[PDB]
Amino acid sequence: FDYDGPLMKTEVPGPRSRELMKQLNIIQNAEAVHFFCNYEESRGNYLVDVDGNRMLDLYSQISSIPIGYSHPALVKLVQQPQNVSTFINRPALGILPPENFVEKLRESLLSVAPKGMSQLITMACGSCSNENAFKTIFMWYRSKERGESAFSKEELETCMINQAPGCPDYSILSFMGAFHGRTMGCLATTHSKAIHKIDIPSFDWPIAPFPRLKYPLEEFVKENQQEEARCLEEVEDLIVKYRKKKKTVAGIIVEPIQSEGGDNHASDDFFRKLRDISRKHGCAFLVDEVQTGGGSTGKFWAHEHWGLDDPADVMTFSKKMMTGGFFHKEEFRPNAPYRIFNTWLGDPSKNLLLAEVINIIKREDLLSNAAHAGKVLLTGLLDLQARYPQFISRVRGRGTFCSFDTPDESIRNKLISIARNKGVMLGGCGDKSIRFRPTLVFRDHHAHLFLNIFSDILADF
Amino acid sequence: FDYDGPLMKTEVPGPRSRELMKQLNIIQNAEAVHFFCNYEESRGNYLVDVDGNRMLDLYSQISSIPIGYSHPALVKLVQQPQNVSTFINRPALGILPPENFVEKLRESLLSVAPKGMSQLITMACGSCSNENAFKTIFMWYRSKERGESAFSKEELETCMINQAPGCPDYSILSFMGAFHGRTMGCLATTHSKAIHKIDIPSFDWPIAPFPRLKYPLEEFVKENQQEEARCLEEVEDLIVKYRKKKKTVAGIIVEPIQSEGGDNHASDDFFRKLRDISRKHGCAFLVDEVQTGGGSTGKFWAHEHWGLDDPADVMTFSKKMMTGGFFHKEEFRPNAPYRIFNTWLGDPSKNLLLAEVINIIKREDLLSNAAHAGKVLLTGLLDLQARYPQFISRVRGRGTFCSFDTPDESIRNKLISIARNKGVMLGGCGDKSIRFRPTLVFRDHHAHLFLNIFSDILADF
Ligand SMILES: Cc1ncc(COP(=O)(O)O)c(CNc2csc(C(=O)O)c2)c1O
Ligand SMILES: Cc1ncc(COP(=O)(O)O)c(CNc2csc(C(=O)O)c2)c1O
Ligand code: FES
Repeated sequence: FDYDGPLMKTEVPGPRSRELMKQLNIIQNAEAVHFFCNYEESRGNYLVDVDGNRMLDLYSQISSIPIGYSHPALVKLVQQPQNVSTFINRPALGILPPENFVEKLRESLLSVAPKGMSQLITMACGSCSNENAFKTIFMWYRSKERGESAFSKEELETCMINQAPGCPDYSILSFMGAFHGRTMGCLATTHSKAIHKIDIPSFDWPIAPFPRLKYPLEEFVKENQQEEARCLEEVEDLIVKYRKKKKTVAGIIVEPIQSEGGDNHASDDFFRKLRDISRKHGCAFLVDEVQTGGGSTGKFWAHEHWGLDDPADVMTFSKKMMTGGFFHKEEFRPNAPYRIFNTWLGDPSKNLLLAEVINIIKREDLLSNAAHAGKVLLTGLLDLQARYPQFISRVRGRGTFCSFDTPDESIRNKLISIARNKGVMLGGCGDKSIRFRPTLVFRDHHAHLFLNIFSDILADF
Repeated sequence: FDYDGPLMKTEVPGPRSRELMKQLNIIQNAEAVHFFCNYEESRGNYLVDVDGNRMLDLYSQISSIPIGYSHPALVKLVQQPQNVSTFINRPALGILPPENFVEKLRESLLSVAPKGMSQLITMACGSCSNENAFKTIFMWYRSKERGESAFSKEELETCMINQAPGCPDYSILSFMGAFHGRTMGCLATTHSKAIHKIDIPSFDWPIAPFPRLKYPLEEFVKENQQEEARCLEEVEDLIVKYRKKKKTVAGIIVEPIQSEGGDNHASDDFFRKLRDISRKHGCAFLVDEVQTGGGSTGKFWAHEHWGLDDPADVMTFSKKMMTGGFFHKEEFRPNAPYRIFNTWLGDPSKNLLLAEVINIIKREDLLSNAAHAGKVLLTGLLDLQARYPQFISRVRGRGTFCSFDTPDESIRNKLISIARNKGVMLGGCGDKSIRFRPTLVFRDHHAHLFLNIFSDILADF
């Protein structure tokens, strides 16, 4: 369900986008705006802008569109008279859930639960997903320390005024290069770009190095083992050190592939050993699959590649999943209500969409497709790397979750700008990487279409 | 548009709710669930549950349903073919807004901008609204201090690893009794109930007393003035104290009426003077209208009662507004992009609904209606207070934003439970208060429906 290919009329942003950008800039800083879109005319992998340009979208709204624009199955959903209520009657889900709440969850999120995690709480975005995952971990850790006993009077009084022992000085360990969100808890575990962090108060929490692999992988096996081993050791040293500082690490958060920090990969071995280190020190292992989740790596959750029956304690998600939330082990279930809570806790209308999305992913075998189409894309990227080593390096990926580096930021930006005017939307990450986040209806021939367009771009560059 | 009265079939929760609650409790702690709802049959002021009970809803999903259930105008929006894309193609608004983004904002949020605030950023909930308001304020304050100097190399370095000077030790001043959300920045400014705070790490930020008025107001004129004056003094002393601690107060956050902490009111004079204190010390004045905003006090924003051309620097909202976000003064506009940002920044489908909600609020004169229906409700509560002083005290309100105290938490809960079985849904707040948050289609006759039901309950209690 889509178009024959891209179709360009103007440079991007064109005159109509620039006019709208001017208008928007009156009421807010609109410098980040790429262009304005005609979503009504957008279909599948193709995004249409207000100047009528039709572009192959390989960025998919920062990796948040699961099965393409204007998907017919979703159109049908909105058209059904029985579904009107779900769009106009938003519940305070924590206290007054709709009749079909549990059954819709069975049809969607529960049908793709990670191994070992029977519990699920929903949230509206990745940031509150992670924030509440932190809180779940903090109260679990305190539960271990206090055992089956009541809150003390001192705890109940001091927590109201932001003081210990009611408010503990627990920490969450994160990695350099990580991105976990922008609210002030999330942000403390984020180490992506200075502009995300500067001028905002933070937490003194431990920050570990994330492995920086050397490419091609075939030539640096030993170097890369040594790099991962070094990082694992520093993780353990940090845990020990912060326990001594009386800032006990209650949890470790990591992405299976670091996105905003520059598509940084690491071996499955690294993550298995990281999981073990976490368990060994009594740390909750929190896997952030807000961006890797939803199938683009070839399996529904990227951590599935690790092949563990006990992959993690908590796993957050959002973006492609339409709603946010987190799965977790039964032992992390809050002991009392109103500790993990907010007004909306997601939105049943997003669950409605998600059930149909998961139905499409399964019926059309889109996990296999992502593996296959991703192989085609990565193969082509390796070929272009060979042919253009002065522009392309560190080609890397899993499924369609691929990326490469350019010599510098200006070349990176120029390549994105040229590709866009040629009908292909690409994302950047880090200071000089280009990344791919195609929707799940991205096929072989889209990979070939991109590769052939980019090939001629490089030839003329 | 509405039913004509409650109709009860069973106890609440009834057998079908209890069954669904048992199912949900398998996958998560479901102890907060009141009952399960049939939103398809709910209409106007009435919530229908899965056991067929029809209740007059005076709690409105924690004050978040603006013009009642299944409003025919919202029904017709979802039925329009041209609106289908808005519900199934959700954009990364910060980079790729839809063509109609600015116009739909003109039809909705911009048409009710607070005085003096030309800027608007949208967010998906109250918590990230407040979080990003804090961040806007921190960046503004730092910008004041560094003048036209650029980011120092040291700041750019240290901010990446959660260290000063890149991460300043700025504080937000908040009030005892406040509720501003659940994410870790918000939570530090929240001082509502211990169960919201316990076992979660916090910030050492200043906490001021919020005035506790004495009732009847007419008999405590001098006392209430002195109480408010005392609280103002303690605020100013805190700002000074924390400047010395090198934890400079960059902003002050306050609710025009404290909700979760027990519907605590203060005079318009108090807030005007608090605003003056904020400006005097160069603190941003942040008004949280997430719960007071959207008309139930008789004015669209509760701070409008204060009568100021310059009521605040930043004002956050959510709930009735369908979307969250914050308005702010031009001088608080972020200097660079990607500092206030996240994946979705709200949802255009909420803006679509909100434009129609605001149209209805204006055409049906619902601000004035809330002032009237609220006066009728308050008058009846005062009658019940006079007749039942063993149970009812401190009756108070503005518009339909009303409340009263009971003798203890046990009685508070019993009255709510009995009212519900008698066909009226009430909310609690604080330790022993009962509150009202009726939808904006709550009329004087609904006030009398409630009052007659509750009169009978009190006579038999
Ligand atoms: C791994 C990971 N964890 C958490 C988040 C936060 O999700 P949202 O709060 O934006 O929904 C994200 C969101 N992605 C994202 C990429 S850049 C953008 C930003 O805020 O600048 C946000 C994520 O990729
Ligand atoms: C004045 C005020 N400020 C901020 C918020 C946070 O909004 P949400 O994050 O819940 O959307 C709220 C939300 N209201 C609310 C009432 S109790 C509930 C909770 O989390 O327990 C949340 C609010 O009333
Ligand atoms: S923090 Fe997730 S929607 Fe506001």
